[PDB]
Amino acid sequence: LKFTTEIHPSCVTRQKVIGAGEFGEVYKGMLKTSSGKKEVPVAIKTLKAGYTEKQRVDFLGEAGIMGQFSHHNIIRLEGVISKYKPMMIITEYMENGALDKFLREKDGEFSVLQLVGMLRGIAAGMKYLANMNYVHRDLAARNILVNSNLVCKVSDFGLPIRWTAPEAISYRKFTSASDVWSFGIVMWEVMTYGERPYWELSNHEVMKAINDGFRLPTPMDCPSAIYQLMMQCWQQERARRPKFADIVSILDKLIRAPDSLKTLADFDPVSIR
Ligand SMILES: Cc1cccc(Cl)c1NC(=O)c1cnc(Nc2cccc(C(=O)NCC(C)(C)CN)c2)s1
Repeated sequence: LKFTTEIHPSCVTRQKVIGAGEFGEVYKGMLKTSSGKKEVPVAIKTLKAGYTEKQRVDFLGEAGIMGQFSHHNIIRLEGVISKYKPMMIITEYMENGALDKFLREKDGEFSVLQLVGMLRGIAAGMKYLANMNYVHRDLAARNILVNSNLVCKVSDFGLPIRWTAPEAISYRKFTSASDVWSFGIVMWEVMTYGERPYWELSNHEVMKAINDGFRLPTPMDCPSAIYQLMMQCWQQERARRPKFADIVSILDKLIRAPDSLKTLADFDPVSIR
C-alpha cells in the first residue's frame, strides 16, 4: 500500500471554514511542505473529539484509499494528522467546490465542449478507479470537485437511489458496471447544470420508472452522441453498458472532431403557441 504522509500540526494553518457537520468541519488553509521550502493551499477535514471507533475507521480509511491514487482527475491527498487531535485529512484545495453546486450557480454559462471536457475528466478518473479495482458506489456530481481551471476530480471516497443501478438497488451488486450507470446520471447532471435527477419523483417512483424502461429525457442543448452515450450507461442489463475505457474513448473522439457535437438530440418541450 502507498504511504500516507503524517503531517506535523505546526505545518498546517486553518484560515476559513468551508463546511461543517456533526463529526467535524472542513477548512481552507495552508500547508508547509518540502521541509519549509514550499507552501500550498489545502482543504482540511477534521474529526472532533468524541468520535467512535467506526467513525475513526471510516475517516482514516477514506484517507488511506485516497492515498493509493495518483491521477489528474482524482483529488490529491497531502497527508493526515493522526498522532494529534483533532485528527485531520489534508487534500489539495479545489477553488470552485462541488460540481453540482458549481453548475447550479453557473447555469447556461459554459459551452457544450466545456461540459463534455468535464465529463471526459470525470470518466478518466473513474476509469483509473475501476482499473485499480475500486468501486465507488456513490458517484454523483456532489462528490466531484472543481478547481479554478475547471478540472473535475473524483473527490469523496467515504463509501442514494436515483444515482444507483437497478441491480445494486435490488441485490447490493455494486461493481464498476453499476458505477457506469451512475456516471450516466452524472452526465445528465452536468448537461443540465445540476438538475435533480427525475425531478419531483420519490425514490419509489424512480424505481418504478426505471424498471418500466423509462429513462431521463434529454437535457436542453445536448449533443445527440452524448445523450446516446448516457442512455447506453443506463442499459438494464449490465453487460450491455460501456466500460469506462469505452466512455473515455468515445468522449475523446467527440472532442477531437468537435463538429460531431453540433448534432443535438431533440429537446422535447410545455406547449406555447
Ligand atoms: C479535506 C478532504 C478530506 C477528505 C475528502 C475531501 Cl474531498 C477533502 N477535501 C475537500 O473536501 C475539499 C477540497 N476542496 C474543497 N473546496 C471547496 C468545497 C466547498 C466550497 C468551496 C468554495 O470555496 N466554494 C465557493 C463558494 C461559493 C462556496 C464561496 N466560498 C470549496 S472541499
